[PDB]
Amino acid sequence: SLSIHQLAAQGELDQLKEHLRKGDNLVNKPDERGFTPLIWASAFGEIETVRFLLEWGADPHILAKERESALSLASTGGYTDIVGLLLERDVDINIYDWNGGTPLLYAVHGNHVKCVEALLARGADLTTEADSGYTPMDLAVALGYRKVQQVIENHILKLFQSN
Amino acid sequence: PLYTSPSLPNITLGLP
Repeated sequence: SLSIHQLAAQGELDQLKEHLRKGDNLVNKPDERGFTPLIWASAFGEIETVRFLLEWGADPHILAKERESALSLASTGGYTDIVGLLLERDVDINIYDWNGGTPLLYAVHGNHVKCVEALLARGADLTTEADSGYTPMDLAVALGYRKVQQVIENHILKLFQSN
Repeated sequence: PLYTSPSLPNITLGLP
């Protein structure tokens, strides 16, 4: 009697598959906050559920009511492999939510070094100030996250060279 | 067993 969102959240994949039997638009049904089964699975790091949902027709681009995305929820949790699966479907990497974040800013804020590296490698923007007045490097510096700062630096040096 | 909603943190909490 758990909802599809809870089944996704808890990695109850056999039950989720049975529930999605019909292969209809259930896979993208938003809950009361606009969260899809994919956004719940991403938030809780349930990679095999994410993989199945994408294969079954889940739309990774859907934003919840306050502009939360599967990508941002994966980034705040440090789920680098989920981030990668989502980036493969060409989701917007610079999604600005109403909480004042972006995927990169959540990866920085969580000191998720490999997540930061993944997002940068796919071309996440560094040049833009968040609503709070912080660029991603500004935030890494303020938080004292030196490993994140280094990954940002490595990337920035590559950007002013075209050859 | 009900898991809490997906949440995004306040990224400038405690900062200037």
